[PDB]
Order: sequence, then C-alpha cells, then structure tokens
Amino acid sequence: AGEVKALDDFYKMLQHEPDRAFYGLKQVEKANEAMAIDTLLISDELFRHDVATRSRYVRLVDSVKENAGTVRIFSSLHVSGEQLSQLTGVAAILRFPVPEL
Repeated sequence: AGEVKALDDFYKMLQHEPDRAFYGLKQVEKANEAMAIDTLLISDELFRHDVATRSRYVRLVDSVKENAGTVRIFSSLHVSGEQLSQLTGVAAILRFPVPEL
C-alpha cells in the first residue's frame, strides 16, 4: 500500500533524477554514509537465512533511521516485493545526490 507507493516513487526517481535512485547494498551503503537517504527499501528475505550479512542489514536499517530516513520492509508475497527482489533486495530513494556516487 505504502510499500507500492514507495516502490512506484523509486521507479519514478529513475526517470526524474537517476542519481537519487540506487540499488545494490554497496551503493545503498555509500548513500547512507553520506546520510543522503530518503527511503530505504528492503526485502524481508534478506533477514531470513548468515550472521555477518544479517548484521550488516540491521545496522543499515538502524542507521538510516538515525539519519532521518524511513525504512520500508517488503514481504515477498506480492509483485512489489518480488520486483524489489530482482533489484537485489535493497534499494533507496535519495533525498540528496551523493557526488561520489
């Protein structure tokens, strides 16, 4: 609902300002280091089944909230979550561009 609105806005951002729409954990982590994130979009599959990697995901979630961002956790039982999953399970809409990409 909010989930599908956010993901719509992600695809919109790819058209409107591509430098404010990233996917992939490395890109999204770089954007959070700059505190640039508007919304983090994450599949709950990524928490499901490896301690280090899961911890990396939980740090990211908490850190994004600490940086005045919003996190939206997607089920994978609709087309919306399935699509996020095709983008590696993590994406972000950025509030600001990150000049260093």
